[PDB]
Amino acid sequence: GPSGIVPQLQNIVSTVNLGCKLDLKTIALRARNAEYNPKRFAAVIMRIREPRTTALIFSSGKMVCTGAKSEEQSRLAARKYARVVQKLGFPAKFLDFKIQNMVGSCDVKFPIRLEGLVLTHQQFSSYEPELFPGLIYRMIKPRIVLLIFVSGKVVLTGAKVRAEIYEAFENIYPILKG
Amino acid sequence: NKETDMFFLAISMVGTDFSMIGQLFPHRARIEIKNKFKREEKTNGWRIDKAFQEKRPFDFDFFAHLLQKVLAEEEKRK
Repeated sequence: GPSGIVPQLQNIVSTVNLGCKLDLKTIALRARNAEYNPKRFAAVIMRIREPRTTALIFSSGKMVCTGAKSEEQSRLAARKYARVVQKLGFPAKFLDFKIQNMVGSCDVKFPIRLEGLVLTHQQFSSYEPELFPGLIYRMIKPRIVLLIFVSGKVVLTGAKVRAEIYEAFENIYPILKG
Repeated sequence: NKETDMFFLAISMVGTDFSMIGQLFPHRARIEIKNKFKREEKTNGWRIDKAFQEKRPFDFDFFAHLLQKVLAEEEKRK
């Protein structure tokens, strides 16, 4: 069962369609937090402090946001960006919001011998300290990928909802323990 | 200290356009701009809010001239 350590999400990724054509130069010109360098890439970057997120605009009518601590918070950040775009004069809308990715991390408070983890589970766990100290572990139920380290801390990524990260942690905990 | 004060003046006049601030700084790269932001935000959340409210004139000639003068003065005195 659980050890009292609940995995905590550190990032969310989400996108939404603005539903209208936009001009990147106009956004960069009229907005304070907007960043635009067409010589490098054809998109505008947006930053706000509450939520603590980073997002982008594209002329084809697309918006992406990331950096939030929860999917509801990511939606709030996206809607704030949509409001900013609307008040800048574009006829934007908040259409087809989708959560794309969310990351989590946890710990077990005991060492994990990665040698044992690889030599019992070589079929889906890949271990290669030289380029990456941690052990890389992919899984099917749910479609998640993990990073397991010597200290016992684990990073979880690829989920759409916190339930997936929780159940992934519960699935791996008996493997981590023994 | 003066580098942080200039960085704060830049965030006042132009906002969080890290690319243009990096371009106008003599040497600082984008990743350094981001790292400075991450380190300062914790203690200077109020100051960045003041910057966002302080929509100071972003003149090219005046900003270049004061950049050069203050950089030279600091380098001399330091």
